[PDB]
Amino acid sequence: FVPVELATTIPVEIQQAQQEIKLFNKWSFEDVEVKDASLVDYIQISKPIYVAHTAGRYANKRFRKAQCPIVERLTNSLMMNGRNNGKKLKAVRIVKHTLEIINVLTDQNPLQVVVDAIINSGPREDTTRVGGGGAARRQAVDVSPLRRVNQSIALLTIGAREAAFRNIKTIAETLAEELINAAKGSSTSYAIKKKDELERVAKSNR
Amino acid sequence: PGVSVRDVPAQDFINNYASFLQRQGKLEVPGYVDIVKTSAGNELPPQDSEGWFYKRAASVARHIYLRKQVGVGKLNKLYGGAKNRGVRPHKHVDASGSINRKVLQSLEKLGVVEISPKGGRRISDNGLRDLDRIAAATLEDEE
Amino acid sequence: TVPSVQTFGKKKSATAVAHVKAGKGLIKVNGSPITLVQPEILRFKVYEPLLLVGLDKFANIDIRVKVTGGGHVSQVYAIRQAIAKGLVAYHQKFVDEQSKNELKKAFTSYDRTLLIADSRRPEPKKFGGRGARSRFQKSYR
Amino acid sequence: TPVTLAKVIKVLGRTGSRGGVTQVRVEFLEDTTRTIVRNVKGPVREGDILVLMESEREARRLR
Amino acid sequence: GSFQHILRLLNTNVDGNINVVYALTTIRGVGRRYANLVCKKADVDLHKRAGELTQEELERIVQIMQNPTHYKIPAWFLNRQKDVNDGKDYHSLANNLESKLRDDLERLKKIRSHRGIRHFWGLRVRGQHTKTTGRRRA
Amino acid sequence: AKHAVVLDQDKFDRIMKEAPTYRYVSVSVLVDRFKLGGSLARVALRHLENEGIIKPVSKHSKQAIYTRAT
RNA sequence: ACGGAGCCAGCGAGUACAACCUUGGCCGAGAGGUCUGGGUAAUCUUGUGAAACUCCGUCGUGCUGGGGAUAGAGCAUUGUAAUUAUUGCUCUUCAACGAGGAAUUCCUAGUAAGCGCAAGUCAUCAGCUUGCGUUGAUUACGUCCCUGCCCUUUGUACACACC
Repeated sequence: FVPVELATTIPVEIQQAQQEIKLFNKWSFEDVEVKDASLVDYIQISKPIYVAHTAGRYANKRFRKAQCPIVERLTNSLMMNGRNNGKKLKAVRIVKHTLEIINVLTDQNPLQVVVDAIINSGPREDTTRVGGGGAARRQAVDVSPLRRVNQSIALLTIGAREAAFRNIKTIAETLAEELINAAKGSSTSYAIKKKDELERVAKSNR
Repeated sequence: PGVSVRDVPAQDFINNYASFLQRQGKLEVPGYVDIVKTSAGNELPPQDSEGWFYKRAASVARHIYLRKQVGVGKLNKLYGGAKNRGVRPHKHVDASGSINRKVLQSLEKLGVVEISPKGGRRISDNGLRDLDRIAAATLEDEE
Repeated sequence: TVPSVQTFGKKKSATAVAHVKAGKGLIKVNGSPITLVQPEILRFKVYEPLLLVGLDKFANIDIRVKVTGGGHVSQVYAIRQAIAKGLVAYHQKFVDEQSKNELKKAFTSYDRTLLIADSRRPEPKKFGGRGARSRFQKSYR
Repeated sequence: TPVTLAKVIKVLGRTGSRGGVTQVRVEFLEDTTRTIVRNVKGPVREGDILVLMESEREARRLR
Repeated sequence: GSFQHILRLLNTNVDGNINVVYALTTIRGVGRRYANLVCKKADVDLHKRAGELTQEELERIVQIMQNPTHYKIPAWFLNRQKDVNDGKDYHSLANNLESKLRDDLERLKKIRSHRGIRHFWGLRVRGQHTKTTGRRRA
Repeated sequence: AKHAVVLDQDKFDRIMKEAPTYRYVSVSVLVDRFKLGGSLARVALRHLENEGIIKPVSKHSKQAIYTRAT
């Protein structure tokens, strides 16, 4: 509403976004409830930010990894392997292409599929290797709360990059499929299988 | 208004300039076209083949406009890039001198480049006209 | 005669100087307008000072920047810190404070440095190792 | 998969023979005022919620 | 479609489909930048698969392969130059080249030099340190 | 070589049959059916952008997403 | 990866009694030839417009256009001298290796790991070391389980002292 006139000429499509709605890139960042107690507060959609490439004074105190928006978590996780160490420009371009796939598939806000994928690839129980003499008996210890989020985002990118190792199906297509499978719990994607296969190990030693 | 070269994007500027030259075909050709490596380190020749030189000559002209006076050795260093020197780290060395020199020699006779004092090559009066006309043409393409 | 305050931002060695004036509404970067920049994906970052407070503020103020130092992406922060200060310097001197205070507290909620200069500079590489902390590989065989 | 709800009420130091385990007392959100001691692997803060399959059984210091 | 797959050229194999240059690289003599130089004279698309070609293009190319100085080559994109007493240059790009090198290697063995002595035993010729390199030998 | 790269006129009939009405259309999608492998799929997709048919979303080399024209 | 197009740093260094760094102009497909300078150095090389990167095209999952080792012929340069390829360049030769077994080293933020640049030795030779700036994570923010270090309390037939 009301395209403002300056000496420099900006397109109208950019000014359509301005003033009214504080959007992400084009579509809306608003809504997208988590609805899973444990991951509430740590997964943050309330922070509205446009571009996923900030300065970052995150890892300093202790619990400041929570402050970072979940779109920037996916960008940093793809940087593994020494060939791809650094270079967030390459990751940030790919993360835009993953979200464009989800917008096409059955409409939908793509962050609702991303947040639901984080819920459905976070283990409930992960055993710590206790000694007690020498042997590797595994006692059932519980998992909360950043450890459910930090493992889940890592397991998606491991399943994503391994699928596109010598393949035409380049990272953006595979990563989009992993989030749909986790959001719509299909028991096929390795984000779910690697989580489910640890469930499971705790109950045997209980 | 304020019709200048900087309103037009740098990558999109050369596309209108390349087609402008190929209509006339009066920028001149040296003789080394497509018998060429392009740089001192570059395995494959030019993929463009036809045209090619008109893309190069356009990008040389616009850089002579912005700066005071550009030379041959600096243009080779600017266009030139990385290598693969066996099983060692990748170095940087200059590009082809014979291609970039005959751009500057041929553009003098066409009516763009001028001989400057001290050292290098600055712009003529008629050279600024053709730069702005194509910039104005590219402004019409966008708007 | 015209109101001129020389604002400047800084991220690493990448420095930028925004000379503001009164007029029509120029926000140029190295001669070209705001919409170039040249990293191309990071064009959206340079709008962040504009789109938060609004384009209505820039209808009077005329800015132009010369950026040197650093790299490609580091220079975008230098421009963004310069334009953010460019408004505040104008609104502090020749405008009421309540407008300028609304700029301050707007940028706190979306604080990606903006007004504050960033802390991190590079640290020396000391002897015996491929870096500052990283040491060479040992062997006692 | 029986999902029992929970909530942190007290952090009990940093236990274990190794550094990678933390004891916690756990009160429930539904059916309040039922205190049980049980281990947590990751970071813990007052007011956090725990997800767990097996709830009523009790854990001890890991050796 | 599917017009011919092998498809010989001076006895050696030229596999169907693929490309102009990278099918021609199968010849024991032609490489990844010579076939582009040869294709430039005839003026054919590198975009095409090239195994499915017109009949005249094969025979036009073979004339350029045999004769270097006649067709448009600078005379310094050649494999071999200078042989016998005082005169001229020439090269080959077929089973001629592999046979030529064996005869040219015998010249080094006949004169009996530091290279020719090293070629007898199968050791490293170009001043390398043989305290590591190639733990197998031949 | 795992086949499906050689140019056949019989296949060019079936490309236009299976062109319209699809969610996913890209270089990533067509190779899964064992069609024109690799680069010839890009040339096949370049035909379908000329006379309408299928309209674009992304316009990058290596990331070329398209969607059907509603 | 292979093409164009876009195009940004900081540490340094540098001859007049020697032969140093050397823009600009012509010759050359390269390397390098030559005419000229300027600089005893925030003045000239130099903005040391360096790489990785950005963005459209060419190839696409085949030891392949990935990878570059072995090889042969000639064209350059530094030297009294390069055959025991000094060094670079030009076409050809086109292998080994589809993410590495027990083991094992370094590492808590502008760091790690990509990335080149400069100096040091230097008539001519970086796959090295010491320095600089670009690209910039994941993961602890605790513990004596392992490998060794400091004290106290205990035992000694040891005192060139558990070899």
